[PDB]
Amino acid sequence: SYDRAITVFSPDGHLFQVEYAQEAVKKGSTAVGVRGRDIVVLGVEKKSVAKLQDERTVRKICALDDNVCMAFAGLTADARIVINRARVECQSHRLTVEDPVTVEYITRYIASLKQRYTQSNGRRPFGISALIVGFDFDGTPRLYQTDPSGTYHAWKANAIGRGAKSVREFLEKNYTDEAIETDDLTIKLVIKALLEVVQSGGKNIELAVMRRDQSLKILNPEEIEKYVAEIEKEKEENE
Amino acid sequence: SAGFDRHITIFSPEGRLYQVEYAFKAINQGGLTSVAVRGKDCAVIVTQKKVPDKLLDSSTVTHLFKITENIGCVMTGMTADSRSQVQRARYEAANWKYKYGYEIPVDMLCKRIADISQVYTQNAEMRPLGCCMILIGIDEEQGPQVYKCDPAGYYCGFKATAAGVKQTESTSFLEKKVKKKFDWTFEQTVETAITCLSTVLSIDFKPSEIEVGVVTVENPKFRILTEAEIDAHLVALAE
Amino acid sequence: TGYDLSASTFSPDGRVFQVEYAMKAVENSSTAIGIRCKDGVVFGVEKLVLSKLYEEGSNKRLFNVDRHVGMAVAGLLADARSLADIAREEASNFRSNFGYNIPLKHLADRVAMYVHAYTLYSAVRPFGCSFMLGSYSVNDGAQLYMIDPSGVSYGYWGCAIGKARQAAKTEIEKLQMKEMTCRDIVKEVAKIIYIVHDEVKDKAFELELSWVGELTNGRHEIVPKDIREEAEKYAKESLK
Amino acid sequence: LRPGRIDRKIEFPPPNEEARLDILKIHSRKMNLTRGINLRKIAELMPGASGAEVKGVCTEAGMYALRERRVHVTQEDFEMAVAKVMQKDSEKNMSIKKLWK
Amino acid sequence: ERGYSFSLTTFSPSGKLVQIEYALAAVAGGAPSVGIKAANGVVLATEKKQKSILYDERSVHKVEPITKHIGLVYSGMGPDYRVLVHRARKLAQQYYLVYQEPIPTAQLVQRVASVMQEYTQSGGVRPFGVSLLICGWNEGRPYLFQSDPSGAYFAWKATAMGKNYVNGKTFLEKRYNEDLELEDAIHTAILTLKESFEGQMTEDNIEVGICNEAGFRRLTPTEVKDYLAAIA
Amino acid sequence: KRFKAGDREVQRTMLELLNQLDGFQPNTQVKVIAATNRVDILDPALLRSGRLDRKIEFPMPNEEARARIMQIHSRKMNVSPDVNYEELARCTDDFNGAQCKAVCVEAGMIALRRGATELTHEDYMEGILEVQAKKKANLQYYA
Amino acid sequence: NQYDNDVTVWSPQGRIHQIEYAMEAVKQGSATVGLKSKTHAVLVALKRAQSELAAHQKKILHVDNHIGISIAGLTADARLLCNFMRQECLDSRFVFDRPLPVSRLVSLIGSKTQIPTQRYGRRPYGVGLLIAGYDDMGPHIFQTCPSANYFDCRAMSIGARSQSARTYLERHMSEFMECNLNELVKHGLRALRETLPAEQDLTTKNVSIGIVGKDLEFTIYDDDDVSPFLEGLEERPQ
Amino acid sequence: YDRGVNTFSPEGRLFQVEYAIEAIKLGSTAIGIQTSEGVCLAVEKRITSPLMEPSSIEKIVEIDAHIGCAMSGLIKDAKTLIDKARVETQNHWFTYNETMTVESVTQAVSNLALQFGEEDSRPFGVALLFGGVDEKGPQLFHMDPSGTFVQCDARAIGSASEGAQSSLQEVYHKSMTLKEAIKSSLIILKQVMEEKLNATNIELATVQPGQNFHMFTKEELEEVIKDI
Amino acid sequence: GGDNEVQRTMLELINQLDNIKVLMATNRPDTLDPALMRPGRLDRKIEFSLPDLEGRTHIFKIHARSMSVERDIRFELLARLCPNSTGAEIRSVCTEAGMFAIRARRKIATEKDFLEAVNKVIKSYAKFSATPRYMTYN
Amino acid sequence: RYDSRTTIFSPEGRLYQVEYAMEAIGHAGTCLGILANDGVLLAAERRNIHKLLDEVFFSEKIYKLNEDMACSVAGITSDANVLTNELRLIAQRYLLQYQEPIPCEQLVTALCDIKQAYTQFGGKRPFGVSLLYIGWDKHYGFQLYQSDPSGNYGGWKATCIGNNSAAAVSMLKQDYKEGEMTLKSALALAIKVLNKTMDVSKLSAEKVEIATLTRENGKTVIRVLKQKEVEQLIKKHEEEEAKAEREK
Repeated sequence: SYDRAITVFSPDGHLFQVEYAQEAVKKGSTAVGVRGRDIVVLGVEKKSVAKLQDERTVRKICALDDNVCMAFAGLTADARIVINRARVECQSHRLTVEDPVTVEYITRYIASLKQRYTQSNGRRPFGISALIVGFDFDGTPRLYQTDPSGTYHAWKANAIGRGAKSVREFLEKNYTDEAIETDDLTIKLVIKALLEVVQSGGKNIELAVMRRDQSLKILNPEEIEKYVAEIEKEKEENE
Repeated sequence: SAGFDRHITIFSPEGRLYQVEYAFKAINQGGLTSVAVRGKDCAVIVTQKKVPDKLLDSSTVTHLFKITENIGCVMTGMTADSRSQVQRARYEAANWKYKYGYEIPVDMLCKRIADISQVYTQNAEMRPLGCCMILIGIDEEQGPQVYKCDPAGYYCGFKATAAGVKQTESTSFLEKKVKKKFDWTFEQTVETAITCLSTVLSIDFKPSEIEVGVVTVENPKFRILTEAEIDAHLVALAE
Repeated sequence: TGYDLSASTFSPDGRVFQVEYAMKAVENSSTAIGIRCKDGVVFGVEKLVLSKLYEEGSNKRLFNVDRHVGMAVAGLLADARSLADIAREEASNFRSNFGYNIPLKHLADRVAMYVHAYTLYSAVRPFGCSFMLGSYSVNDGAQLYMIDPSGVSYGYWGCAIGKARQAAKTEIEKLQMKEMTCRDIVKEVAKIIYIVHDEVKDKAFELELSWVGELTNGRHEIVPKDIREEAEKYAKESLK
Repeated sequence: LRPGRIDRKIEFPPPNEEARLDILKIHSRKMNLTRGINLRKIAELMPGASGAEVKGVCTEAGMYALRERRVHVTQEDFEMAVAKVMQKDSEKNMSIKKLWK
Repeated sequence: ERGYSFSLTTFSPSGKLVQIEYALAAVAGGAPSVGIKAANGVVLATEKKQKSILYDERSVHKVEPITKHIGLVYSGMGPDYRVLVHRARKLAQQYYLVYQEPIPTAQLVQRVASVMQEYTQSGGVRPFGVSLLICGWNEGRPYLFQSDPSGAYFAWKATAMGKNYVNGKTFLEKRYNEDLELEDAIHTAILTLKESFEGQMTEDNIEVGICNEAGFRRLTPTEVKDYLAAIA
Repeated sequence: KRFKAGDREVQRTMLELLNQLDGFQPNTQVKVIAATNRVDILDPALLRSGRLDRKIEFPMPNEEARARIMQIHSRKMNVSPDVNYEELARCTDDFNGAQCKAVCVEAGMIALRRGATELTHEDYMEGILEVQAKKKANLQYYA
Repeated sequence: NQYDNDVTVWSPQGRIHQIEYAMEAVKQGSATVGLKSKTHAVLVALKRAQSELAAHQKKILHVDNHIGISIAGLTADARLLCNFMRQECLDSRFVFDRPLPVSRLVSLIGSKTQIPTQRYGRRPYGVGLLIAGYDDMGPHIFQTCPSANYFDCRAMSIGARSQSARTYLERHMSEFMECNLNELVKHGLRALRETLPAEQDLTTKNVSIGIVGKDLEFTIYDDDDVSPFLEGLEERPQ
Repeated sequence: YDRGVNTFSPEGRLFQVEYAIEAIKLGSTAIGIQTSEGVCLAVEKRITSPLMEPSSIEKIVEIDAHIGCAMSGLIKDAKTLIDKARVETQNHWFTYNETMTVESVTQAVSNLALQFGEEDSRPFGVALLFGGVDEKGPQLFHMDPSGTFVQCDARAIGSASEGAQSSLQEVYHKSMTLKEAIKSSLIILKQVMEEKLNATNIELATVQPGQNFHMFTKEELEEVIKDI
Repeated sequence: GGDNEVQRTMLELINQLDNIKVLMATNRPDTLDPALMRPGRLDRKIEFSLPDLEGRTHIFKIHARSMSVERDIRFELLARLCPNSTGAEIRSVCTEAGMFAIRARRKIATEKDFLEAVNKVIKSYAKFSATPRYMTYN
Repeated sequence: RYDSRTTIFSPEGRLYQVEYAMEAIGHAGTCLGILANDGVLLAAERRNIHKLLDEVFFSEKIYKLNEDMACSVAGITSDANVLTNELRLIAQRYLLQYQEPIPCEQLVTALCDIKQAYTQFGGKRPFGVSLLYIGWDKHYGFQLYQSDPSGNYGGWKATCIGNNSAAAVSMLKQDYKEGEMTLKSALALAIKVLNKTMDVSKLSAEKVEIATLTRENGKTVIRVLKQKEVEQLIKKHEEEEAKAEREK
């Protein structure tokens, strides 16, 4: 009976509502974030179009600022509202301090945006576990993952959404300095990583790559198909 | 028939606001009854003053209050709430005169008093006032007037009304009276109120057992008949 | 049950239970009495010293609302002190707003309305202290008012608040308070109080008195120590 | 409802027009139908008619005759009976009915 | 829906905001009012029957004006009517001071209804349990709108709230010809009430207002008596 | 109360007792007294006119009563002459008298484990925690 | 029963169960003995230590140069009340440029404490205070239980296992008036050493003494500072 | 009686701060030893996965140049207090141009703690060990969600506090050196630790009076451990 | 019904109770008659709480005194991994520990087995409280 | 059960109230917008069509937000007014601030945040109103947007909400036309879909409501076809229907 409020501790010091909140993130599409030497790739799976609705109004990977993109999981209604606030925060800090936002700060603000909602009753937590990736660090690539709890974490590679356990296990054993050593090699890893898509369609994988002092680049469904093909060609070494 | 009740803002399934309903049943907890009879040019209010102690300062045990130089009111119900309703009224009239340049007609003073009671029935902030008010005043262009504002905010124009434990017979007695149309002389009206209160209770009405208020068109001022006069009136009723 | 948890809920029979409970917690207080002499009002309160370690005259229940008014809280003390502070802020705002001492009746009415103001909201509970006000004025005689928790306030020639309310009027009802000057009333208020307070229960006790009238010249200050001594002696001699 | 205990879970939907017509013909086989009694038009008058209600039209169409001491049931004996058996309750309140646009 | 009946800000499992419905019960159990839009104007009627002769029938009037060209008739908790009218006259007024033209009856109901909807969005405020019939003659075409406690405003031609409303509507659809005139309309309106008012239609028992080309006006006891005498 | 079940034997026992109680009139030296801890399950017949009608009400003791009650069950023990039984009552609420004895008996025991003769005030207080099964731990956030 | 979750509900027997419970907070903390003589106000606190190698909890706080208090109850609340007094005295010193008398401070502490007992939204201050200060009307020892009631005490003993400390003081109250500085404190330490379990005896680490006198401000004697008062203390019979 | 910080149990307890206090037990062990030379400070990192950067997990954080922080419990709550800790000490310097004492800061953070139900929320689910050197000397301060702030010669927070504290009581005495305190603390942490102690599993941090710089240990944690 | 048959058997036991000492065990005391729990029949009520840490390391050693464990096992460590665990679930941790040592043919039940044991006996059924929802505690 | 407040998370992570709300759309009237080049249409159903009900607005289900934006509604009446009120005020603010029409999608996001914001702060009931948007902009031309009570929106080429949404949506798929979506084909399908989705047959003209949006000489006329043209529209579909029976 200690789960019908947000600021009521359970007998064992648990914030059960926050624990339930991370249940939404496990029910979104798999979003994997791997940070490379010069291109921090982050992908989205389970694109799952409806065959009669345009996919532009579906975008799940959004660039919070010119140097930081943000791919989320969780419930969409809250994801749009968090991104809008973060986008406004990236510009507002820029005006207050000339230097543009870094990836870690925006994550700290996003985690600061979520946390203030889980702290008090009469307000529901954002149920999104967002992967914050961006080169704006001005030299060092950096990808973070938030948590509807309010804790931001830094991973050299991640997996959020429905299948984090499967993707994450398959990602640790295949991520090495050799793998990240090449840009096209770096993207080949995520495409391989998200290749464990619920149905492994190979056609519902969307990877977006951002490069040092570059601009975001939503891979077109011709370069991805080539990369999906190329990765398939590389995987063709099994026989 | 308790209903959802426990909250004044939650309708019963039938469309009956039980909490407001219970207000009236609190009205007769005062254990007393007041009757107002409108004559040809006068209105007389008679109340029950049952002082249950030889120590009580009889001067301040009155149920009759003077809202304004031309309007007099009697409370039937909880003394504490009736006092607040009296005090709220006085401001409402004084704001009426100060705001429009003339004394507030007895018509509205029950309306504004009723309107105040009505919002306490919607916004679950104030527990409703458990007392009915009767406003008597010599109104220009409309002769003497009587009004009775209930806990739920319903006010009506009464040729004669009575609120208290014995309301059903008091009104039935009056209902028997008003119908055999007669010249309601000031003596007739004052007598009518005394008989109504007497018959229902079955009491002799010793001089001090009641507090009769009187307002007449000739002298449009609220007066409380001094104990000598009620005895004179009472003896007149006997013969 | 169900209707007895919130002060703003009316029982189907039509009453605010919360107020009733508080008025029935005042029954669990020390007896307090008030008698208005022909030119004043007298307050005599039994104070039960709950243990030998509270210094004499502590947590006193006889308060001075204003220069001329008097309070004799009977009931939960902590609630009383709160009611005292509100009264003084009501008086102080009076004298500064109308240039003269707030008449006892109006001080009781405003103080009564405040008390009734707390029996209307669920966010607050009704006051648990019912108090008697006393004052004397050459322009207004002597006035004594009992403000019970519910908000009702009408004056009493002599009243008692506490465990022994019925026992306290009965022996107060046998006095002609209309005439005797509270010079002689203090000897009577003190004599009354000792009749109440059966010794076998409640063990030890102490008695505090105060008066308002000509004798005080319009103030409420405590009866001079000398007067009390004989008064207590005078009441003590009435053991038979 | 787990296979192994209830293997097939057969659904019985309200009959269609070619099903209401068939029902109206299996329960009016013993009836003394006149000529020109279009059992299909009666069926077309009965959208979503349960299937036991269809027999109610046949018992009622026959009940409209026993009150007249006949043995033959005409078309108007039916259409006047497809309104009795296949009756409906409306919300009888515009206040509630526009709650939802 | 069994436990979700109380709170007005918690959807029932079937998507039913029950509390609004129960408020509509309070309307469906109130004084019968009838409205008919005759091609010459709008006629409204309601039964002002008191509980005893002790009442002064002329004290409280149900058929009321808002501006010179709009009036209201209610079937539900009275006192909740008054709070509605005042926010109606103020709203009708607040339109005049800003635009200087009499508020179109469509807008008034759009904002007299939007007043209702305000109280049905938070816990701690009961819904306005009084359905309203609003008559007006604006832009040369009679108008008859019904705003409900639920916040939905209709465009009724002729309806009747309150006790025995189902029967009243059936009498209409029967004796309502879209091509009447205000004179005939008043007779029909009175008759629709006559199907439920349990008693003789005394001139201090039925209160009728006519929303014609010139403006709305609560019929004086006599004229109704002229009307009631004719019908009877 | 009442209830062919197998309780038609106790039902005969009650009606028999019901029978005799009304059988003999007052004025006799056969005054009867019966004790029950649950009077909401007794037959109304058992308490109507000539049966146990003047019903005696036994309350859960008040605070002063508890201070006394805790004394009577402590006389036969060597309780220390400084044991503010009154203070004990304040800490001992919602206590049925029997539980008010449990503190006394527990108080003596608690002294035993400590190897004392006279029951100190503390021993009594520890009983007021062990009579209700509570285990007093010095929680840290108080200081 | 069901009436014992909020201070804003009156129990059938006429009690506000929440305040009764808050009252229970006082007994949780380590007992403090408070006793004033004709010439000084000395209050002794039995400090507790969380662990073997942890410093022992501070029980005697500093309210002003003429008003000091002992806390027996919640740590957070005692701090909140201590902050209020200091701010209250600081304004009192700043406004009237006079030492605010203990009676006036204690009255204000009660008024701030009584609001929580009547308006939902806060919990009763679970801090029982022995207000010790020296004003112009002689030394004083006030105590404010969480029920917002303060009694003018000759000597009082609140805190864990306190009833022993009270029983010693009531037995030796009459002699308290004509006390020298050291005799009064040696009584009080004798009071606290009554509360201690038989095994425990008053050590330099677990007893803190706060004395305020005629020409003396509130000095908080701890660790070695306690020894000068501790030294000469009589051994407990055993 | 355990559904708000506002409800008092019949025994007198706030059954919400306790559950917050229980929330620490689900944390990670952290040990604190205060030595005349300085104060040692260690914590079990408990890396969630090799991918996660060890520097993202902040279990020892620097309040300022002179007082580090050891945490255990809800990360968000501790951060909300830490940032409440970095700011005030800087403020204490700004408004007073001096270094705030450890006892002075731990007063500041706890002042935020005594507000879960003392405003006009929930007891912060973290307790903090504050290590630093001040005018009076070296000094370690520990506080819990309940708001009590107290000083410990050697304290351990988080899970296994009971075992760690008892194993600390035996091995600690007033006369340690910084070198000997660190070794005993690591032996205690390694003893009570679930994984084999090494350079990436735990992180040390020391604050000497004369060496107020280097509020961390970077790659020489290996050297300290290898000599265990 | 026959239930009152059982009840009259208790009332024949309540009368009986009130050199003979009586014990009673009840994992659910709240279902016992208030009369039978009064301090006139059951004068003493011992509460068997969940062990504290210093006892769980003792409950462990009691059940492991016959196990073929490796000399070194940090039972103190295994006591803090079984928080709020009863005196029996500590036993199954010792019984499962070997079963892990029997599944894989090691005749010495090493420490690594126990942590694998405490994951299956205690943690495996304790709560959800998982990584994704446990990266909030550090 | 965890359906007491709109801000309580179910153990599986589902905001039940939002499921209860959006599911509530089922009781509402049916609105559909078909695929169409050089246009897009909305077709609503007048659920309550009683006789005594004077028709004064003629557009009970289709609202015009901006000079080139129209949105229907399917849900609570009260909430529908407040959202349509907030929608227009949002659109006109954009015109005032940028002196440029609000480019469709930013209108939906503005409203969707308002609707979503209710699904976050407690004490406000989740807006139980989905509403189709059609319109044109200089950015992507004709567009269709499907708002949900849970705030989530989405571009669409042909969709139906409310009563029998399943039947309409599938059929709009079954004969779904891409590229070849001329307005005339859209009208025929739109009435064609309502024929079976609307239980009452014959799609009586007054019982249907079509509003079309076209880009004419850069004016963007938003049309609400009058009964006369619907009659011929219903007749146009009616004539086409008979020719299909020739198979037998």
